This record gives sequence, C-alpha cells and structure tokens, in this order.
Amino acid sequence: ESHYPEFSWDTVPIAFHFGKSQGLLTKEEAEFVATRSNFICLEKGHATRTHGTTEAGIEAEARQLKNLNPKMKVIFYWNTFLDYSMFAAHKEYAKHPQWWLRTTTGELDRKKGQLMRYDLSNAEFRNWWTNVAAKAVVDGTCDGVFMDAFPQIASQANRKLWGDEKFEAIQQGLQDIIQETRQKIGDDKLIVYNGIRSTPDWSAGFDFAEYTDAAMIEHFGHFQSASKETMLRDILEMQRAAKAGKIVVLKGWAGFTFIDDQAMRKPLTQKRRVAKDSLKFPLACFLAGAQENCYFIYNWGYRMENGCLEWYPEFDKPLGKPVGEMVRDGWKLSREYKHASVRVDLESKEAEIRWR
Repeated sequence: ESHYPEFSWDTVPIAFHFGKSQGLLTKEEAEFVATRSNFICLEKGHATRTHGTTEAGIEAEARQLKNLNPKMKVIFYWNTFLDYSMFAAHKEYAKHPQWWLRTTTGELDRKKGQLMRYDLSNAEFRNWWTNVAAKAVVDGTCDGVFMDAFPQIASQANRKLWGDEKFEAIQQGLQDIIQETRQKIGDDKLIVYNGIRSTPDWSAGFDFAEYTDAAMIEHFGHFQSASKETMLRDILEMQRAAKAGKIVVLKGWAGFTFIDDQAMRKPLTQKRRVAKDSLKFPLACFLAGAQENCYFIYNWGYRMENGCLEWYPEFDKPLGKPVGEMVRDGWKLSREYKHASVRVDLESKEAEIRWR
C-alpha cells in the first residue's frame, strides 16, 4: 500500500531493471531514469568498475537517483540462491564453509564457473543473507530487495542432487528466508521477486503473498513462454495478482533477447529498428491486462546498453485510467482506456493500439 512506488495511468507505467557495470549513471542517464519512472531495480555489478562492490555502487546510485526524484523506489538485487562474486558479501560467505551446500556425495553444489548455490535450510546462512539485504535497505538508501532465482530453487531436478529430505528442507528454507527478510527489513520496504513463469512443463503464479509485494514476469513472450497458451497464462496472472493488490512487473523483450546471438550481433541502429517494430505486440499484451501497480519494462537485456534507455513515443502519449475491464474472446483480448483502445490477438501475434 503506502510503501508502493507512486503509480499513475497518465502514460504507460514504466519500470527499469538493469545494471551499468562500468560506473554510475552519467548525469544524463540518471536524469533520464529518475524523470521517467518511480521504480528501478539495479543489477549485480552496478558501478563495480569504479566502486568495487555492487553494494557500494548501488548505494551511490540510489543516492544520486533519489536526489533527482525523491519518490523513486530503488531496489537492491540480491540473489536468493547464487553466490555471485561481485559483492562484498561474496568474500564473507567464503568464510563460512559450515553453511555450504553439498550434493549427496559431499561435492560442493556449484554452477559452472564455481558459482556456489545456497543451502536455504541453514538458519545461520539465512540470518547472514537477510542481514546483507537489511544493510542495503535499512542502513542504506535502497527501498527494497529483488529476490531472484525462485524457479531454480524449486526445480525438481535438484532432488537428484540433494535427495528428497534436503530438497524439502530447502523449499521450507525459501519460505523461511522470505519471512525473515520481511521481519528484518520492515513493513515499509519492498520485496520484489522473480517470479511469475509460464512454460509448457512448469508454471508458477504469484506466491508468498503475505510477505512479497511484487513479482516479475521475466520471460513474457520469449524463451519457453512464447506460446499463446503461456502468454495468456502470464497476462491472466498479472490481472489476477494486481487485482488482489500486488505489484506486477512485465518484462517485455524487443523482438529478441540477450542470448539470441545473431540478433545481438546486429548494429545498434538495426537493433533499434527491430525494437521499434517489435514494441506494439508486448505493449498491447501488457495494456490488455494491466491494472493498478503494473509496470512495463521493454528492452533486449539487463546491461544498460541492451536497449534499456531507449524511448518510444508510445510511452509519451496520453493513456489515462482504464474505463472497462479486459475482454477476452478466445485468444483475442481488448481493453478500453480513457485515451486509448487496445486490441491483441495472441494466436496471430497481431495488435492494434488506437490512441486518442
């Protein structure tokens, strides 16, 4: 409620989610972000080239953004499952081998690149992890935390590595770490998590709602979520969770993603042409289902340069409050706003936005 980012329907509601590893945002970049949104999550690595640690880079960025826009809610990225190297916290975790997660054989559980995965069932680890979040948001200038990697924690394949007993303890540990985060950071801070996910094999809607404020739909229209069935499931879950009072962040992709090699090799001007042509469909999907506290992100990745500071005239046009609920006819969706009429067909991937 009162701790949410200040929401408006005046124009398309926008959020940001990115990092600039090479330094703080320039004056122009910070002015752009702070003026055009009240809601940004700063990624791992942000400003580490000049500030050393992600914690120091994010803290300095939060201060400069809030000097520009005191209503900007700045969210600290803190992965719930993975021990990334570019945080001061990494060399703290390195000193607590009693916490480290192992497979049934006693081998350390690490992703490729010697990236340890956390044993959420360990209470001492959880106290430390939530302390890192509290340092960033209570003592520091951020307004909340972005808890990534829930689908990885829940993956049934982890049972093979850990055994069933440890798997269940880790799933309970996720419940406990979310609760303990809320207790340590307070009721006026935001908990954003990743997230809502719809694939043919595995799906997750908004969860942990007594504690979490916001969920990302990270894969909208892309990855294993491009089918009409999974798109409809994502849009309907946005509608449902936001009608129930939650924040939903729909991550649109600008016709390609950061793992699409041929697309990522194209000259920037061509990427921009693709991004312009690719906007209407996901924007219409977002507007079809959007409710209060729903935000759109649109780009091709999570580094600043991946389209994150591009802009489009659609984001400047009067939108206004919805004047009716989303209407569905099979794969076709429509929505009426005070200053716009939205139509999208998930089966043909056609869309129309009539601005007025």
